[PDB]
Amino acid sequence: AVGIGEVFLGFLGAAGSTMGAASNTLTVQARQLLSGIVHLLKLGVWGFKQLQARVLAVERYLEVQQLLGIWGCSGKLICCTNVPWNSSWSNRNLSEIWDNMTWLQWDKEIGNYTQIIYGLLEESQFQQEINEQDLLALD
Amino acid sequence: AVGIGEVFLGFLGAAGSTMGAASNTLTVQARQLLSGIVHLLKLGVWGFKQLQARVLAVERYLEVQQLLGIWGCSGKLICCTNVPWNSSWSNRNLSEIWDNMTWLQWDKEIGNYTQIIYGLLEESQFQQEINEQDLLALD
Amino acid sequence: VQQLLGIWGCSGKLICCTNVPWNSSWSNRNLSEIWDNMTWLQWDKEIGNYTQIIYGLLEESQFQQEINEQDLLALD
Amino acid sequence: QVQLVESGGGVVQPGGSLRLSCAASGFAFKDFGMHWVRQAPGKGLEWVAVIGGGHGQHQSYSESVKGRFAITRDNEKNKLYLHMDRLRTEDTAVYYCAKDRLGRPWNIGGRLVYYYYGMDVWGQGTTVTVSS
Amino acid sequence: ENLWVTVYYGVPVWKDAETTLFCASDAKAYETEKHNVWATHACVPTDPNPQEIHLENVTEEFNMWKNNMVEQMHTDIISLWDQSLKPCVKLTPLCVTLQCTNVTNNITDDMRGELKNCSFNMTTELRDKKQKVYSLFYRLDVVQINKEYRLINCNTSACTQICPKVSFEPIPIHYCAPAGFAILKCKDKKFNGTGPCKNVSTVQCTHGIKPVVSTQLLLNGSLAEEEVMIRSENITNNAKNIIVQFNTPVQINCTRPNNMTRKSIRIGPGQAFYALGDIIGDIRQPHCTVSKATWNETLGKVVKQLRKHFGNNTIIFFANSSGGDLEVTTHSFNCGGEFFYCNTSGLFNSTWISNSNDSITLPCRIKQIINMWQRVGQCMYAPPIQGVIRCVSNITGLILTRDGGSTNSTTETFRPGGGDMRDNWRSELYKYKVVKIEPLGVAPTRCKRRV
Amino acid sequence: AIRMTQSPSSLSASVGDRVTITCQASQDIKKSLNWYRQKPGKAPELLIHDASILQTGVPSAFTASGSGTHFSFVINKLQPEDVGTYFCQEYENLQFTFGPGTKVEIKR
Ligand SMILES: *[C@@H]1O[C@H](CO)[C@@H](O[C@@H]2O[C@H](CO)[C@@H](O[C@@H]3O[C@H](CO[C@H]4O[C@H](CO)[C@@H](O)[C@H](O)[C@@H]4O)[C@@H](O)[C@H](O[C@H]4O[C@H](CO)[C@@H](O)[C@H](O)[C@@H]4O[C@H]4O[C@H](CO)[C@@H](O)[C@H](O)[C@@H]4O)[C@@H]3O)[C@H](O)[C@H]2NC(C)=O)[C@H](O)[C@H]1NC(C)=O
Ligand SMILES: *[C@@H]1O[C@H](CO)[C@@H](O[C@@H]2O[C@H](CO)[C@@H](O[C@@H]3O[C@H](CO[C@H]4O[C@H](CO)[C@@H](O)[C@H](O)[C@@H]4O)[C@@H](O)[C@H](O[C@H]4O[C@H](CO)[C@@H](O)[C@H](O)[C@@H]4O)[C@@H]3O)[C@H](O)[C@H]2NC(C)=O)[C@H](O)[C@H]1NC(C)=O
Ligand SMILES: *[C@@H]1O[C@H](CO)[C@@H](O[C@@H]2O[C@H](CO)[C@@H](O[C@@H]3O[C@H](CO[C@H]4O[C@H](CO)[C@@H](O)[C@H](O)[C@@H]4O)[C@@H](O)[C@H](O[C@H]4O[C@H](CO)[C@@H](O)[C@H](O)[C@@H]4O)[C@@H]3O)[C@H](O)[C@H]2NC(C)=O)[C@H](O)[C@H]1NC(C)=O
Ligand SMILES: *[C@@H]1O[C@H](CO)[C@@H](O[C@@H]2O[C@H](CO)[C@@H](O[C@@H]3O[C@H](CO[C@H]4O[C@H](CO)[C@@H](O)[C@H](O)[C@@H]4O)[C@@H](O)[C@H](O[C@H]4O[C@H](CO)[C@@H](O)[C@H](O)[C@@H]4O)[C@@H]3O)[C@H](O)[C@H]2NC(C)=O)[C@H](O)[C@H]1NC(C)=O
Ligand SMILES: *[C@@H]1O[C@H](CO)[C@@H](O[C@@H]2O[C@H](CO)[C@@H](O[C@@H]3O[C@H](CO)[C@@H](O)[C@H](O)[C@@H]3O)[C@H](O)[C@H]2NC(C)=O)[C@H](O)[C@H]1NC(C)=O
Ligand SMILES: *[C@@H]1O[C@H](CO)[C@@H](O[C@@H]2O[C@H](CO)[C@@H](O[C@@H]3O[C@H](CO)[C@@H](O)[C@H](O)[C@@H]3O)[C@H](O)[C@H]2NC(C)=O)[C@H](O)[C@H]1NC(C)=O
Ligand SMILES: *[C@@H]1O[C@H](CO)[C@@H](O[C@@H]2O[C@H](CO)[C@@H](O)[C@H](O)[C@H]2NC(C)=O)[C@H](O)[C@H]1NC(C)=O
Ligand SMILES: *[C@@H]1O[C@H](CO)[C@@H](O[C@@H]2O[C@H](CO)[C@@H](O)[C@H](O)[C@H]2NC(C)=O)[C@H](O)[C@H]1NC(C)=O
Ligand SMILES: *[C@@H]1O[C@H](CO)[C@@H](O[C@@H]2O[C@H](CO)[C@@H](O)[C@H](O)[C@H]2NC(C)=O)[C@H](O)[C@H]1NC(C)=O
Ligand SMILES: *[C@@H]1O[C@H](CO)[C@@H](O[C@@H]2O[C@H](CO)[C@@H](O)[C@H](O)[C@H]2NC(C)=O)[C@H](O)[C@H]1NC(C)=O
Ligand SMILES: *[C@@H]1O[C@H](CO)[C@@H](O[C@@H]2O[C@H](CO)[C@@H](O)[C@H](O)[C@H]2NC(C)=O)[C@H](O)[C@H]1NC(C)=O
Ligand SMILES: *[C@@H]1O[C@H](CO)[C@@H](O[C@@H]2O[C@H](CO)[C@@H](O)[C@H](O)[C@H]2NC(C)=O)[C@H](O)[C@H]1NC(C)=O
Ligand SMILES: *[C@@H]1O[C@H](CO)[C@@H](O[C@@H]2O[C@H](CO)[C@@H](O)[C@H](O)[C@H]2NC(C)=O)[C@H](O)[C@H]1NC(C)=O
Ligand SMILES: *[C@@H]1O[C@H](CO)[C@@H](O[C@@H]2O[C@H](CO)[C@@H](O)[C@H](O)[C@H]2NC(C)=O)[C@H](O)[C@H]1NC(C)=O
Ligand SMILES: *[C@@H]1O[C@H](CO)[C@@H](O[C@@H]2O[C@H](CO)[C@@H](O)[C@H](O)[C@H]2NC(C)=O)[C@H](O)[C@H]1NC(C)=O
Ligand SMILES: *[C@@H]1O[C@H](CO)[C@@H](O[C@@H]2O[C@H](CO)[C@@H](O)[C@H](O)[C@H]2NC(C)=O)[C@H](O)[C@H]1NC(C)=O
Ligand SMILES: *[C@@H]1O[C@H](CO)[C@@H](O)[C@H](O)[C@H]1NC(C)=O
Repeated sequence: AVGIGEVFLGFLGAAGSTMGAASNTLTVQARQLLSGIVHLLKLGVWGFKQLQARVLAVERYLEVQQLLGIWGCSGKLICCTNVPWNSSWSNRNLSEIWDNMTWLQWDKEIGNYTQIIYGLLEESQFQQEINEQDLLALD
Repeated sequence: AVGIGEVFLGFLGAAGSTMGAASNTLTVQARQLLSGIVHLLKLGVWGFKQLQARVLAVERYLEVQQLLGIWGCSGKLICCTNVPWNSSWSNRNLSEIWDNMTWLQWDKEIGNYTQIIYGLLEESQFQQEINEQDLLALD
Repeated sequence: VQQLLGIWGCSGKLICCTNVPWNSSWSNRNLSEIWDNMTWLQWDKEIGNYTQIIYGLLEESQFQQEINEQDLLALD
Repeated sequence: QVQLVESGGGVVQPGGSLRLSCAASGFAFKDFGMHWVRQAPGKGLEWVAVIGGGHGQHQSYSESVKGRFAITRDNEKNKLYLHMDRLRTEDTAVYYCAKDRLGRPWNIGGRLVYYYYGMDVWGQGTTVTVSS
Repeated sequence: ENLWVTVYYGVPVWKDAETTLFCASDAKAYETEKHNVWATHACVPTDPNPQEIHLENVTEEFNMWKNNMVEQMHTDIISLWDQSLKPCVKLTPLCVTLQCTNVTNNITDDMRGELKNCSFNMTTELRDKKQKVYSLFYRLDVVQINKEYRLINCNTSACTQICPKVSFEPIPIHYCAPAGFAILKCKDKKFNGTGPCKNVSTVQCTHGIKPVVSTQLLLNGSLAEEEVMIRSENITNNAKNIIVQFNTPVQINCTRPNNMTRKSIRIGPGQAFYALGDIIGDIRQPHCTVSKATWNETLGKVVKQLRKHFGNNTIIFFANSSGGDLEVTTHSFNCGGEFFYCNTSGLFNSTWISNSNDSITLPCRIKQIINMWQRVGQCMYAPPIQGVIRCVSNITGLILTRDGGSTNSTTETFRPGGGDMRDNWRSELYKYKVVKIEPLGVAPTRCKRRV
Repeated sequence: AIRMTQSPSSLSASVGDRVTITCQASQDIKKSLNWYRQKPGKAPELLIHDASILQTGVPSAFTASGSGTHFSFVINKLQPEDVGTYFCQEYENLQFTFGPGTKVEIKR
């Protein structure tokens, strides 16, 4: 017997799900980052505060997109890279991570090496661009 | 004898043109969506209203770009997909659509199925990403 | 700026190659001079007059690339 | 049938101005370009000016009349107007308005282009005369 | 065959929408340096060469009676006037008892009792000193308390004196659409304000619109190109106002011949009240004049256009206003800074049955305490203008109201109307609409994405 | 820019004989030709467009053949209701230059 939920999980519905299963609902979080959960302000303290918040949200979203593009992952929800994984960051095997862990737990585990990984992604993408230019200039 | 217009059509100049011919002037509309048709506000009701409008325009433009990226069509004016066309949406043959119809007429015709098509594009792009990851993990 | 880059087919890239050939009228300096004896400020001063021409050519080339892609791959 | 009637032709001194009006019926006026053609008395036909279909955003004038003639349409009125200004002794002639086989504005490569394929239907004639 | 969805970004598609337009003005206003409200608080430089693109093949539905442009323009003008009045002097101390006598120094019989010489005690730049001063007040701006009078506004609110450095003269204003929106313009000559338009264009900005404030007569506006135009949300409903647009203007010459002197009274530190000091010469009624023949011809054309809706044999009556306050019952306007209210009974006094410089003269009155926008509690004081005032304007249209008629259908009578300035804006914005662009399209092709 | 010449200036032919009019162009147009007929004291008519296709509403009593620079108009049996000024027009450019015209008459 199979019981079925009424509707897809929704915003943050996979926060407690395994990392592998949560990959099926990344779009909802991505949309919320920009538009919120699916009229005119008036001049004043309240309206000014709301406008500031909206501008801040736009800036945050654009910062994330800029980072993705800098890594060569623009326009993608799941992007593969050429950066090898360092067991120092985590030695758990793939099954543990993708079938017995949540993204919150993973963030807690590898929060210390996040900036290192980001820098490595930057360097790899830049080298990829340079090598692309040289290899294809030879053409 | 061939008479020639002074300049390219311009903003919305192809609104009455055939869908095939209108493809040559998509860039002008895309630019207008962000910058308007090709100094400082003062604090007040008027300036606050204008700033709100500008922020709203930025949000609308980013929503459109987010949708395009979610479909796997980022950075493209014309993007091909893997979603087959359903004759239920429209049974007109290609010649009719691309040589005897305008985009306004087409929108009126298929306005009911737009959300269905959007969802199908989302699903196809996500499946493409997943299959890409698996196929290329086999490498 | 990002819209311009995407319109040129160079979205998500810091260095983007194109199909637009270089016109010696814009500058006749050889590659070594430009890339080993010039700065970007000097280069901008030199070729500031032809920038819009180059931008338009990039636009046209990208649009033609999209059209030819669609036709070639519709033949598939 | 496709019928063109021309009017507005009279007598005007040299250096004056005159307006000729052609009323069109039996066909879609907006869908075709129109020509103004002049038959000098006892001479051959000579094309004067042409205006494109639709909004009439294209106008071409003969060098003989360039700089002093102006063509205009009124699709609601189905009227074709020629604004003869700074007339001369040789302008006296019979002026015809004719429907072109084509001339509808077309979008080709993001540009407005008009293809003119001659004259299929002519009016009946309207004579202008300059004297002093 | 096999067809696949294809996505196009930047297609020419639009929907009816509402947004916040911005305003532009020519550099000429910036060269005046008279601090026009529009050019000072709201507007930006106008494009030297505005772009207008004619849309071939396009037919678009317009409705001038559901256009948010009118509402935005009304809100904008009201807000700008209030903003310009914020830093001006508040005439709170002017609400005092006035000892008023007549002004019988060489007046005409028609101007008897219209002006009053009122003496009163007023504050000075020193809080502990009072000055006895006198001024001339129009009969309409004062009311008897019980020779004792008070300003009309004293029991409602305090009036704000218009800063003489601020100019409210109408300069052309262009309304322009922001990113993602377009302004569509109907160029049909006989467009009645509602329905399809087959000659459409898209414009960055509207034409220069002068925000003229007037009642019963549209002044300095746009003219019809072919014939007189009658426009109404529902012509058969007598409760809906009729906007009449002329094809030829009618000249109107309005004048205040009295030579007036402006006197400054210091009512506080840096606070000056500008009163009417004295009248040099005789006192005569301010008046407007229009040619009788031109007005008769215009009324004949209007009647001809009305008979298309009310019958070829119906008798048409032009009668004066029914009732209300001064603003609605009179042709109200601003001439050289002074606020005129003119009696239009001589203009609509005609009968038509479907079968030379007499210079119709309309008597006018002048007011200094002004209630604008049909509001209450925000009265405005207009300082007097020194000298003799003459202005020449063009009547380009009318606002009319039809009586019930009792359903007899034998006769129809039309009276001048107005009050709501939104009709004045509609008289100019009837040909414009705002649309929102939808740049995403999906269509079938033989193109298939790579795997 | 393009000069258009019709030969001969006039023709006198019997009733029921071939009538040929030659049309010469300074520059090649190669498809842009129209053959017009203006009967004496009447408005012109359009007979053939593109130098080879008869206009609808006219019997197949006229033929046209040519290309490049040279064109030719051929008449069937010269019926009495055939006399008229035959004009040779070009529409290759925006000048729509007309020909001088050819006068055709019957034997008398
Ligand atoms: C429909 O449209 C018509 C035409 O567009 C319009 O008529 C115009 O009205 C305006 C305003 O009423 C007129 O402008 C005024 O004209 C007077 C007369 O001066 C004439 O001669 C001078 C000589 O150089 C010319 O420069 C001038 O253009 C006129 O031809 C001027 O005196 C006015 O300027 C004074 O007042 C301005 C506003 O207050 C000041 O900014 C300016 O500096 C001047 O100051 C004077 O007055 C001050 C008090 O107000 C005082 O303190 C100063 O010391 C000084 O004395 C102003 O330019 C214009 O001429 C009219 N045009 C025509 C053709 O008639 C209608 O009014 C309009 N209808 C409606 C309903 O809006
Ligand atoms: C306003 O509305 C009118 C009416 O719909 C539009 O008029 C159409 O305009 C388009 C061009 O914008 C016309 O199409 C063009 O046809 C050319 C030749 O057509 C003839 O030959 C074909 C051969 O199959 C016949 O089927 C047809 O009936 C004609 O006899 C094409 O050459 C044009 O370009 C095509 O070919 C070139 C290569 O030569 C390709 O590069 C192009 O991509 C394209 O495939 C073009 O297709 C159309 O015929 C007109 N219709 C009518 C009824 O007149 C206006 O365009 C529209 N807009 C404006 C501004 O007026
Ligand atoms: C509105 O109401 C106010 C106040 O009621 C009027 O103001 C008054 O105007 C009258 C007439 O101009 C003034 O009376 C006249 O004043 C002249 C100025 O003289 C001043 O100085 C002398 C000497 O110190 C004082 O005695 C005098 O009071 C003034 O302060 C005098 O010269 C006049 O008298 C002489 O001239 C007249 C005319 O030639 C002769 O007939 C006399 O016999 C005498 O030779 C006269 O006294 C009065 O002072 C003003 N009052 C105030 C408070 O200013 C406004 O005129 C009125 N406006 C209207 C439109 O009705
Ligand atoms: C533009 O303006 C005109 C004028 O105002 C409008 O025309 C009016 O339309 C309304 C609504 O259709 C009419 O009122 C209806 O009339 C129907 C016909 O009855 C006639 O005869 C009776 C005799 O007693 C009169 O009472 C009546 O007024 C008509 O003259 C009635 O059958 C209707 O009654 C039903 O509807 C009403 C309203 O819901 C209910 O209360 C009733 O119980 C009943 O169910 C109704 O009275 C009106 O007569 C029209 N006036 C004229 C002068 O023609 C246009 O509609 C308007 N156009 C737009 C687009 O708004
Ligand atoms: C400006 O203020 C002054 C002073 O307040 C006013 O003058 C004053 O007026 C009152 C009323 O008229 C005078 O009182 C009355 O005096 C008469 C005698 O004249 C007496 O019979 C009454 O019973 C009453 O007491 C008062 O004396 C007088 N003061 C002065 C002149 O110094 C003046 O009226 C005010 N001006 C205006 C325009 O209101
Ligand atoms: C509206 O129009 C009516 C009709 O034109 C005006 O009434 C008319 O006014 C004229 C001029 O005052 C009257 O003529 C006068 O008649 C008297 C008496 O015979 C005579 O002494 C005068 O010399 C002059 O000729 C006319 O009789 C009168 N008619 C009626 C029926 O009243 C009316 O004044 C107009 N209203 C306005 C506000 O203009
Ligand atoms: C994985 O990360 C560790 C750091 O935690 C890298 O080890 C470092 O290597 C650099 C370069 O030789 C040394 O300077 C550091 O002292 C090393 N630190 C430690 C803690 O070992 C290691 O090289 C990384 N793995 C790979 C394959 O690059
Ligand atoms: C084209 O769209 C129609 C819907 O309009 C699809 O038909 C539906 O198919 C589902 C799945 O079997 C059924 O539950 C619905 O009842 C069907 N509705 C109708 C109206 O037929 C159809 O399958 C689509 N075509 C393709 C190829 O997927
Ligand atoms: C390089 O640019 C020059 C312009 O500076 C191009 O030369 C122009 O070519 C067009 C098209 O034939 C002519 O209309 C202009 O008159 C030419 N101008 C000059 C100054 O020569 C040249 O064609 C370009 N090179 C290439 C390969 O396209
Ligand atoms: C639509 O209206 C415009 C504006 O009147 C027409 O174009 C104008 O034509 C008249 C006469 O030639 C002149 O005002 C100008 O030449 C044109 N003005 C502009 C701005 O182009 C146009 O012809 C009309 N289209 C129709 C009736 O189909
Ligand atoms: C002062 O002005 C008032 C207001 O006009 C006058 O009051 C009117 O006077 C006339 C003439 O006697 C009467 O017919 C009216 O009945 C009065 N009342 C109204 C409301 O008009 C007053 O007469 C004037 N006094 C002086 C001395 O000029
Ligand atoms: C009132 O209308 C008249 C007539 O339309 C205006 O006078 C004309 O103004 C135009 C402005 O471009 C001139 O070209 C004409 O030469 C003037 N005379 C005529 C007879 O047309 C006058 O300017 C208008 N006044 C206002 C205040 O709008
Ligand atoms: C303005 O014109 C439109 C049509 O162009 C009028 O609308 C029509 O009104 C008649 C009645 O007079 C109806 O029978 C039609 O069905 C209406 N059609 C449309 C498309 O609206 C409109 O009434 C006119 N408004 C006026 C004259 O004020
Ligand atoms: C209005 O009144 C003022 C003041 O009486 C007049 O100004 C005078 O003008 C004359 C010339 O006309 C000068 O000689 C005087 O010196 C002026 N006196 C002043 C300024 O105090 C003005 O002319 C009058 N205006 C009218 C239209 O009558
Ligand atoms: C309104 O005032 C203007 C002047 O500002 C008057 O125009 C004058 O009219 C007379 C008589 O026709 C002419 O002699 C003048 O040459 C005109 N002057 C101009 C045009 O500057 C006009 O007549 C007045 N209208 C009225 C009083 O109804
Ligand atoms: C406007 O002018 C008209 C006529 O010039 C005035 O009409 C008079 O109004 C009074 C007051 O109701 C009536 O008793 C008379 O019958 C009218 N006389 C005439 C000549 O018709 C009217 O009063 C004026 N308007 C106002 C409010 O002053
Ligand atoms: C209209 O005219 C009548 C008759 O002259 C008059 O009684 C009435 O007061 C007038 N109304 C207005 C508003 O002037």
